[PDB]
Parts: sequence; C-alpha cells; structure tokens
Amino acid sequence: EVKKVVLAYSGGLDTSIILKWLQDEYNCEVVTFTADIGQGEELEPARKKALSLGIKEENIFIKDLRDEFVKDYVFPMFRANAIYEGEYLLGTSIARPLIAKTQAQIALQTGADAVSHGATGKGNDQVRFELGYLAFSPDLKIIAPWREWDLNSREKLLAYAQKHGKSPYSMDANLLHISYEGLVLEDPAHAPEEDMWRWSKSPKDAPNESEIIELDFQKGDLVAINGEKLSPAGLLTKLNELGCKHGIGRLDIVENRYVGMKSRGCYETPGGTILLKAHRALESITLDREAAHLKDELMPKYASLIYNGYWFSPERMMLQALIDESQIHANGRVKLELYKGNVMVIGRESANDSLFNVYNQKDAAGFIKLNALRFIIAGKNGRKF
Amino acid sequence: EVKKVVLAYSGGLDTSIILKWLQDEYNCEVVTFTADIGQGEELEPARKKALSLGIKEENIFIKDLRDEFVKDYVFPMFRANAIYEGEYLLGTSIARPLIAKTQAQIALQTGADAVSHGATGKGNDQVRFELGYLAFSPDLKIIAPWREWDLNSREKLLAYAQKHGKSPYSMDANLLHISYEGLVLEDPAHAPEEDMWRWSKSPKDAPNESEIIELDFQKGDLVAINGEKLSPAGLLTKLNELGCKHGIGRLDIVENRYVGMKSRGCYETPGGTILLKAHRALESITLDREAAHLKDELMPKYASLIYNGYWFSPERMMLQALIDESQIHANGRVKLELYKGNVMVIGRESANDSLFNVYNQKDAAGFIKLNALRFIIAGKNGRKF
Amino acid sequence: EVKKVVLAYSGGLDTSIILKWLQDEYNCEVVTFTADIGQGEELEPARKKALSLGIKEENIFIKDLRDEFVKDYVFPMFRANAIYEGEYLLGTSIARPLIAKTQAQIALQTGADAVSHGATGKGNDQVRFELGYLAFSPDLKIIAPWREWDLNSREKLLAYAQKHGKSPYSMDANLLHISYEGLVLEDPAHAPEEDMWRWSKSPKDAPNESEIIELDFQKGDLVAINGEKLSPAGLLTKLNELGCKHGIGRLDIVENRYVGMKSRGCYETPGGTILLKAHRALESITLDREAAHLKDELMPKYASLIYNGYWFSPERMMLQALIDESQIHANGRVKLELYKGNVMVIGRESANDSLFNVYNQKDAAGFIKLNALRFIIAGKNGRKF
Amino acid sequence: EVKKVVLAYSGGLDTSIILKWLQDEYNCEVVTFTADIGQGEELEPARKKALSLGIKEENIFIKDLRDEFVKDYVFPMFRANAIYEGEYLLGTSIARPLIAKTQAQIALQTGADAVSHGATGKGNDQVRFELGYLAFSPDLKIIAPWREWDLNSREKLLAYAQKHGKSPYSMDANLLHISYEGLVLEDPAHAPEEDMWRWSKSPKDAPNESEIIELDFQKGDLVAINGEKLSPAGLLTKLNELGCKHGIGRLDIVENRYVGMKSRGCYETPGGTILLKAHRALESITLDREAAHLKDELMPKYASLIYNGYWFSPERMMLQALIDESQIHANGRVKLELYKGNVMVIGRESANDSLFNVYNQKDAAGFIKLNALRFIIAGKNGRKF
Repeated sequence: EVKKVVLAYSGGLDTSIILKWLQDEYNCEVVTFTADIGQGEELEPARKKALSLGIKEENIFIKDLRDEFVKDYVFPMFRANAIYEGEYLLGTSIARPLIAKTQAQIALQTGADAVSHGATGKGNDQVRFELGYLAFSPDLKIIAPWREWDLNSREKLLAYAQKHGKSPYSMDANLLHISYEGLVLEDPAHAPEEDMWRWSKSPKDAPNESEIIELDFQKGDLVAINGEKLSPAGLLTKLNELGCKHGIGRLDIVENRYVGMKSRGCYETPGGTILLKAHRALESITLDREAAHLKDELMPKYASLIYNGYWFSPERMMLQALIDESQIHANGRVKLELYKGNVMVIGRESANDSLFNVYNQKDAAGFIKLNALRFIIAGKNGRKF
Repeated sequence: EVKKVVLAYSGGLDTSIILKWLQDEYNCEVVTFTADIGQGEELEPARKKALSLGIKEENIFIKDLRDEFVKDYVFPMFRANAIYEGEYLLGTSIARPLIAKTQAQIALQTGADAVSHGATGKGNDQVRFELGYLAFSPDLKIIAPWREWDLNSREKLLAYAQKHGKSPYSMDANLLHISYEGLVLEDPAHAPEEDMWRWSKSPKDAPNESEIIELDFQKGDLVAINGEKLSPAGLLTKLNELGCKHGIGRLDIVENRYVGMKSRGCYETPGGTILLKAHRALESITLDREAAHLKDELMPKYASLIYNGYWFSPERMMLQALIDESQIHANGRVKLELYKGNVMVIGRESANDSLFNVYNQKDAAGFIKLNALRFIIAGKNGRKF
Repeated sequence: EVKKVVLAYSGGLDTSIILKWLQDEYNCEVVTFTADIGQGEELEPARKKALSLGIKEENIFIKDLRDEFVKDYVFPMFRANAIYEGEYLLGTSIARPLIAKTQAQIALQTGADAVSHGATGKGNDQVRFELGYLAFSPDLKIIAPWREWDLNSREKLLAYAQKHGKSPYSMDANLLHISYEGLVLEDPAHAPEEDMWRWSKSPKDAPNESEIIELDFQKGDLVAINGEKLSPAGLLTKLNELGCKHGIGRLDIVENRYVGMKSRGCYETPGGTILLKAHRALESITLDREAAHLKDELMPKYASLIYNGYWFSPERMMLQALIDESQIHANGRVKLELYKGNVMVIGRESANDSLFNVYNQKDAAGFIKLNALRFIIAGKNGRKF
Repeated sequence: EVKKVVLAYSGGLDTSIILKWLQDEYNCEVVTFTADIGQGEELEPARKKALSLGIKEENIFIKDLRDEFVKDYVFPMFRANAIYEGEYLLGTSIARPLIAKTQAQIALQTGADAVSHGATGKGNDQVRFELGYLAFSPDLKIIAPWREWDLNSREKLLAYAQKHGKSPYSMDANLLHISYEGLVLEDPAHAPEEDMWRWSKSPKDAPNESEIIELDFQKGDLVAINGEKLSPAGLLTKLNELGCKHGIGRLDIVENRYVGMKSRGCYETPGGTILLKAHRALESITLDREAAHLKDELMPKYASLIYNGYWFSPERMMLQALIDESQIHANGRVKLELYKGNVMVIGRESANDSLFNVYNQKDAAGFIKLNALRFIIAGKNGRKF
C-alpha cells in the first residue's frame, strides 16, 4: 500500500503516462519534481503540464540545481581527472546522484513514502537513481513502472495514454555533456551522421583563428576564466561556449555498462574536455609527484564507482578524502590555445605554490648504486636477463 | 683497472670527447655502438668519425633496431594504453632499455668488461641506461664520465677536445617521438615558439580535408594500415606520416622526473597518439569489461616503471604477463578520421571477437535489490546520508 | 522445456527431495554427480541412494577430485598468499569452481541440457555454482529449485518427501577446511561451544611437545614434507594431520558475503594455515622485493574474486598470470616448529635461488639526497610539516 | 661551516664517541636529545653522561614521548591493519618519524643549524631519520658521521674514544616491539637460541590457563581494556603485559630493506599482535564491506611507505585521510581468549554501530542473471572455458 509518491517529472509523454499510472494503480497522490541541471529546457511548462494532469500546485517542485551540480559534483570529480575507460567524462553518471538525492529529500519534506522514475527497466539509469534514493531515505518505497507495469506494448502504451487523457536521437543533456544514442549509432561499425551533433561546431566549421584563454584554480577547482570570477555553473557554461565555438569535446565510443553489456554512444563534453587538460597542467607544477601518481592509480576505480551509481557510498567518500587532500596546494593559473578541436596547453604558473622553483652527479651515482643492488644480487643468482 | 669499453656513440662532439677520455684515463680499447631507432640520422658517418678517432674497424658496431623497437618495446607498452601523468607517451623512456640491453650484449660478445654513455650526470637517462646494463650483464663496470671526470667547465671541456684533436633545442628523437627541451621552454609560463616543432605540421597548416584510415589489430598489436601489412617499424612510420600530415600528436607538459624535480618539455608523438586512440577503440568491443578495467587500474604503475627505467625488472614482467593475457582476443579493425590535430573514432568492428554481439526488467530488479542491501542496513543503523 | 538434468548430489535428504522434484516438475531424466574433495564421506552409498531413487546406473557419476582440487585450485591460490579480510583462507570459495566446472562437463558429456544444485536461494553458494556452469557451458539451463519451487514450508517440504517416497551445525568440509555456521554461532557476541570443533584438537589438548617439520617448494607450490614427495592431496592431507594434531588453524569471524550482508562462521584450516606461513617464508628469501610487494598489493582483489565466485573469469586469469610469473624462482625449503596453535618459522633456505646471498656509505648518501629533494623543494615552497 | 648541532643521544658508547667528534670536527656546540618511547631505559643517566662529556645543562633535552607515540603514530597505523610483507608490524619504522620530528623541532627551538644521528651508514635507519628532519626543517644541515668520518676501523675507533676521554644482540626496543639482529640470526637457515627473547615468555612457558580480555574501540582506536580507560601508552603497555604473559607476538623473518638487500630479524610484538586481531574483529561488524576491502587493497602500499621512512609525506597523508574516513563508525567491543601464543577472537559486539543487525530468492535470481551476462555473451563468442 502506498499513499504519496515523488516522481521525477520532465513533462515528456512517457513520464506523463507514468504520472497517470501512479495515481491509478497505486491510488496515490503524486508529487512532481523537475530539476534544471543544464538541459536547456524551460522549467515553467512542466508546472503547467503537471497542473493539467491533476497535480496539486503545492506538489509541484521546480528547482534550479546548476550551481550545486558543478560545485558539489562536477568539480569534485574533476579533481581526480576521472575518466572512464580512458575516454568517457561521466556526464550522465555524475548528474544522476544529484537528482536522486534531491528527489529523496523532497519525499522526506513532503512526507512522501515512495519515489518513482521513468528510467529504462534494463539500463544503467535505474541503478543510479535507486542507490541514491536509499542513501538519503532507505525506508522509501521505490516504484519503477518500467519494471512493474503490464504496459509493455507500444499499442498497449498508446491505449493507456488515450484512456487517461526535436532530435530523433535518445539524448541526455546537462551542464557537463550531451549524450546521443540510437538510430545509426546502433551499429558501432557505422559513422555518426553530421547533423546529429546539436551543441558543438565541428572542428571543420570551427573558426580559423585560435583563441587563448586563462584559467585560475583554487584547491583544484576552477574559480576564474580570463580573470572573470563566475559562479560554478557560470564557469562551466563559459567553458562550454568556448568549447562549442571551437569544436572541442566530441567523442565516439562503445562503453561497458554496469547493467547489460556494451553500448555505443556519442558525447559532447566541450567545457569538461578543456577542464581536464587544464587541471592536469595545474597539478603538473603544484602537486608532489607521488601524490599525483597515487591519485592516478586510484582514478579508474573512482571512475567506475561514479559510472556504476556509487557516488553516495563509503568507498567513494574514502576515495574523495584522499583526492581532496591531494588538492590543498593546487592553486594557480593555466594558459591554453583552442583551435578546431584542440586543447593545447601553452603555459602554466602559480603565484605561491609552484614546485617548479642542491644535488650533484656524485649524489646521483649513489642513488643509482642502491637501486641497482637488487639487479646485481639477482644477476649473481643466475637471474640475468 | 679496465681494459675494454663499449661506448654508446652518436658521432656528436660530446661523445667524441668521451671516446678520447676513455682511451686516455682508463687507458683502454674503446668499442663504439651506434643504433638506428628512428633518429633519422645516417649511420655511416659515425663509423667514419669513429675511424678518424682511432677506433678499430672491428670495434665499430652499427645496428638497425627499428623493427625490434616497435615490435618488442613500443607495441607491448601500448597494449596497456600506457600514459604517464595522463599525457606523456613515454617516447624517451621506452627506447632506452633497447639501447642499454643491446650495448650490454655487444659488451658480452666482444669480451668488454665495461660500458659507458654520454647521458647527463643529473638527468633521468643515466638511470635508464645503467638499470638496463645490469639486467643483462650485472658484472659490467659502468663508466659515467659526466659523473666521474674533472672536466666540468666549458673552457676546460674545449681545451680537452683540442688537446686530443641544426635545431638549437636539446632533442631526443626516435620512431615513437621527438622531444624538445631548453631555450624558451625553460620557463613553463612561456609558450613555445612555432619554429621549434620539426616533425609535424601544426593543426593550422594541416590540410582542410580530413582523411579516413583503417587500422587492423591482432592480439592487441597493430598489423595493418588501410589493408597494408607492414613490418612493425613500417607500421609506426606510416602512422607517423599520417599524424605529421594532419598536425597530430603535439604536447606541452612539465613532468616529474625520477631523478631531480620537475622539467618542462614538448613532444611530438604523431603515430603513437593515433595508436592509443585506436587501441582503446579495439578493446572497447573485444575486451571483457573487468579485464579492461583491471588493466586501467594498473596502468599508471606500469607507466612509472617504464618512465623510471625499470623495463627490465620482475615487477614489469609480472605486469606485462597480466597485460598480455588481457590481449588474447584483441583482434579487429578500427576506423578513424584525422583532421587538424584530431583523432576521431568513427567505427570499430571485429570479425570473430566482438562482444558487442537474455535478461529482463524483473532480473534487473533483483540485481538492484541485492546491491542496495548494504545501503538499507546502513540506513537503519543511523548512517543515512 | 527440459529433458535431462545433471544434479549435484550428496545423498542427503534435501538433494534427494530435489532429485524427485526435478523428475516430476520438469519431467526429465536426472543425472547425479557426487564428488570427493576431502569431505571424508564414503562415495558408494550415494550411488546406492541414487539407485533406490530411480536414477539409471549410467547416470550416476562418482568422481575423486582431491588431487586436482589441491593441484589446480588450492596451490595456485596460495601462491598469492590469498586471505580474505585478513583472516579467511577461502576454503568454501576455492572448492566451488572445481565442482561447478566438473558438473558442467558431465552435462556436456551426457548431452544434458540443464544443471541443478541444492545451494540456498539466498546464500553465496548459488552464485559460485552458476558463474562456474556458464564459464564452461553458457547454453546450460540452470535450475535452482530453492529459488523456483513452491516448497517453502518445512511442513510442505516433509509432505513432498513422503509423497514421492551427526553434528548439528551447518557444515562445509573439504581438503582445505571445515566450516561451521548456525546454532550459538548466530550471535557474534557469543563464544562457540568447545564440542563444535570436529577436526582439530584445541591448543589446550594439543601435545606439550613441539614438532619440527621441513617443507620443500617448487615454483611456489608445496612438493615435499620432511623429504617425502606426495601427491598434491597427499601433501595437503599430511599438513592437515600435523595442524590438527597441534591445534592449528581455528578461526572465528564475521565476514561480508557477496550476496546478503554479514555472517558469523568458524573455520578449521589446519594444513592451509601452515601452508601460508611457510609460503611467505619461502618468498622472503627467493622473491625480488618489488615482485613480492606488487603481488601483496593485488592480493585482496584476488581474494575477493575467489570469494565472490569469479575463479573462472578473465580478471582472475590476468591476476593469475601475474601471480605465477612471480613464482618462477620460488624454489626452496622452510623449517617450522608447531606447538599448540603456533606456526613459528625457524629456518628458510634455498639451494639455487636464495637472494639472501658492493655499496658503501657514500653511495647511501646520494640515495638519500635524491629522495629528499622533493622535501627540500616543498619546504622552500612553504609546505613544511 | 656549522655552529650548533642537535644529536640523537642514547648515552651509549658510540653516540658518546659521536658527540665528541662533532665538537671537534665541526667545532660546534652539541645539543643532546634523549627520548623515552618505551625502551625501558632510565632517562636520567643520559643527562649525567652528557654533562660529564661537556654538554651544557640547557642543551640537554630529555623527553617522554610514550603517549604521543601510541596516540599519533601507533594507533593511526593500526587503523589500516598495516603489516609489511604479511608478517612485520613495523615497530622500528613507526617509531623513527616521531624521533626525527622531535629532534628537528628542538633544533628549531634552540636555533641549531644542524642535526645528527648514530644510525648505520648502510641501514634503513639513516633514511628514516633524514626524511623526517627535512619534513619539519628542510634547511637543516644533516651530519651522518657514520657516512662522513675517517673512523672506520674498530682500532681507529677505540683510539679516538681514548684520546677524547646486557644482551649481545643488536636490539631496537620501544612500546610497540623489541627487535633482534646479529649473532646466530645472521644465518636465516639457523633457528634462534631460546635465551635471546627478552620480553615475552615462550608459548611453552606461558600459563596453562587461558585468559579472556575485552577491548573497547572508538573510531578505530583502542580506548579501554577490561573496562579500564587508560592513556594511549597505558593501553599499549597493558596489552604488552598480557601478550608477554601468554607468549604472544614472536616473529622470525627475513625482510626486504629499503636500503641494501635482505635481512634476517626476530621481533617481539606482544601488544600489537593482539591489537591487529581485535581491530579486524571490530571492523568485521562495523565497517561497510567495500570500505573495508578498499582499505585492504591499499594497505601494503601504506605499509611500505611506513617501512621506507615516508611517514611525513603527501602520499601517506592522502592514504591516512582515506583510512581515517573508513574508521568513523568503528566503535565497539571485541572479546578474545589468550592462550600460549594464540589470540583467538571469541566475541565482537557494538552498541550503536553494528551492521550485523528484505530480499528474497527471486531477487537473488536477478542479481545472478545480470552478473552472468558477460559470461553468456563470451560463451557465444567462442570464449568458453
């Protein structure tokens, strides 16, 4: 039995169908939650769609989470130079836990005993949402209609819609990336069609004039661009526009999913692609060698945690504590030249934290002698190469 | 006391000075060893310079090691997607052990009791050479004149040269990369001058027409390019020309050295930059997820081993065994589009080894339920987020 | 639809009930498979029980797998010094894949289209079995009656038995260990009762006279005990008797399960506890430092793979290749004194492979100087501790 | 040139010789520093020896660091279950940085421009001291007379002593352990003689009556023993006496040194051996699985850092932050039975933090199905085992 559900609501047809199914099947009050995380969608019409579908005004939640997304999710991940399978900048994965947590809290606030979502019943996304929910409200009933209902025909789905009264690609968009799947992308041996890419110019259409930019960092996080101190969303947005302008950040991979097998997708990560390059350059003059190398060793594990939906887990908090500690002296400035898909570092400096700033050749002799000991012992023991 | 030394000889002024110092100070027979590993230098004049300096013909060793470099050093490293500090493709580091081993073997073959080299007395390179020597011949006397002699003035160096009778950058070149240090590069806050780059076109001078290429892989190694089966050096050379043509592979970093602190260098890795991208794409459809992820986790450690000069070590052999085992089914074809600095994957396929090739939503429900158990137990124990 | 099933059959009441349920519900021919892996049970009566229950003679499979268990499963794992959560020697986990693989092969051999087992529907064991099955025969239908049937009462279970015609602890026994769960052990705050331990003397009842033993190793594996070369099962059995005699190998832990939460169990691993100590001692004089340390770093991951049921996986094969490569020169002899629960190393030696077998104080000065560089650079940059 | 040195002074003959050599060779004022860290030596006579040797009263520093040793060095390390090469509890390694840091601070306080120590010129200990010094005072001149002086004869050492006016084993003792090297221990194939062990009873001489103890933990650290809340030194001392009484904590290994090769040593770690066992038991009911497993994976790296002398390093601080974060909910009580060398866990409980505290068999089916997907995809692709 269930009395009141918080639904992740986009205003789209499928979650509108879900909204009606909740009211009828579980016979409950539905609460809607719509979040701005850089989708580039007007929030208002969702309220109106929700109203026309029977939601009470007070049960309609519209929240702008752009700044918080970049501040408490995006920047913290980039401290690690997190990249999944050497290519993927985790744009979908990093955004999920922000949504699930916020939804869980609205549930708590409204007294709602259940939450719900329109994620696929066989994709990564259902896992990401539910792990998040249970981190913040482990007593919540979880309703995944895609997994529950008998509505598994298109015809039996259209019929239901009737009874209860853009780009052709399957897309996920936020301040960090735009994702594309479906259509020709289904064949990983087939190239994408050019008109699919909606956000960034191609490097071919990007300007013939390169552009220099300067990025200021404080404790590993971006704080200014060309001397301009913006809000976190402000900063990532600016980098996006720069990346888009110059055709930066496109990616074509098949990736291993947490749930199911391999999947082919394309991604536009204009700002984040620039962020990663700059952040490495920052660390290169400001981080102790072994501190940087230790974080490199632990990065893939961290990237998989994020990918798989384990942002809100003890593991990840442990890894974050390590990561953050590495970032204390990561203060400085990086200079980059952008040109048709290229992010070239051309300068890095730091006002108080550069380690780029006696020992002699006899000292180096002794360092070599002691590292070579095991090789001499081994050689004498028959283990010559 | 020393009777006979094998010297790494380039024909340059400094190693010519070293050659004379060996003959006089240690009072010995010098053996010269010059190797082609893609430097783009004629080998012959080194023999002639060596002759004019008093080396016996039979003590002059000129060897072409290009194929072996790519086959037994370069390709094996790329199986790991090895990259140092997220940027450096290890062009200098990977080449060193091939030279040190070959030098050690000429020493053994000729009956030479010592080896020698012109590497700096305070750089990474001396370590790389000596670790290698002692892997193959741990009884060898090692003579590092840069560390030993009293010739530490330029004036006292010119005087010695007299008594015993191009690009301004400090460069290291081989089939994998060209390295640049010195001059304006000394200031990491200063951009490089455009005329420094000797190998690759800039992306600005690269053609306005993109180029498609197809790369065939067998067990993780490149075997063909556009259907053409070349020798290993042949293959890497072809990729180099493609990379150079399209302005691919440039890099500007400060890196942490094994010996000493941080150093600013620029690198041209045209072929290798393309290789890495393609190799990831190959693995993306042919490697089991956990096998790929495990290798990712161990990559930085492997990269540091290579960088620091530990190619010929038990560690690295252990890591290689793991790496190679991951590569057994890494057979297939990758398609890429090159354009002004960009290496875009546009297709990947495999004839017999693609894992891209039942479970339902109820199955996914149970997978979620069991992963979420610890979160529910934790939540009940007060550990809600 | 299913025609013929291979059942893991012990002759016990529950798998006898399962055998009858298979014949009736799936309406098929049942094949029985009983394996000796050190349970200390006579195999014969299982054949007779199977006959009385309607199994054809030719569908009764009785196999002795003791030698193979130790040779291809136990010894390979011990090369890694595998221990789960710093205590558990994986006795149950390591035995499972041998059973699942053998069962899968009998299935293939007999033309059987399904396999089945009596493992709990909510324990670790079902996972271990099924991962194994699908490694060897991925087309096999898997029938887990504990998960499938409507027989979830004890009364409805007794009724079924009727219609189709020792220690009180829940135990798992093999050549490596005996496991105990249930009864008083359910409370982790409660001590076990003394009469539970069936295999080993307590240290209190163990003799007042210590015993010296000598263990010979070849490539990391035990090959002889006190000069006696035995079969692999022979060797582990001998160590068991020695361990039992002296009250060695008892353990009391709660452990984290793969499936479900935490569980309290007791374990007797007499031979394996001695094996681990000796194997470390062997490595201490025969393994290169970094090779040993690298294997230590990767051990927990390897232990979890084994625990969770991923013996037959690409990951584990990769890790094994690394592990085995570390073992090449692991030849030698270890001497230990056993006394009332204690395994004390008192000697280790090696005939051709000991690295226990010049450098001076000035050399050490230079080694220190170069390692301390980063600390001096940091100190000058304000980062003093 | 050097004016004033802080010397690590024990009052022994060798550091008394060093004290006189400093005054004469560097022609400086010597400051003495003697620390109590559990050596079981009276501190007073060191002051008197120092006075008779010409040290000013105000330049004699006698400090009790027992509580701080356990609190800020020993307990923090045990949070990680740190053990080196699977055996060594790091008693020497963990104590060093406390001494080096304190010495560096006395140097700073007194205005001393140099520090000095009597550590061997070819052992691990010189490295540990100097890394520590430079963490706290990177400008300090470091004087290692063992590496510097021409006093490398015993006869030329006795002559110097004259001119300027117990157990036979080489031992290191502190609150955590006693170390033994030298004499018969030199041959790793030779057993130690029984009269060498000075701290703990042998298990043979240990009482025939077992003893139960209860250990309370708070955030991963010991806080009480049998209900008794003691100071940190107080706690470790109590555990030592318990361990010694029952013959617990003896160890015989060859270990790999940081500097030089392999070395054979014996160790008595009575309290620490008990601490480790109890701390694992605590974690077993209070730590999330993945948090515990992640810390296990990173333990050897952490142990090597400690061993090699890198306690005061960015790496170690990063690892500590991770380790400490794992310990937040590590509150509870462990019960153990001690008997003749054995540390048996017999109970563990926690008042508010135990995770030992719904899902069904159908849920487990779906968890299995999704983990087995890659095996089925692989099997269909020819990769059957």
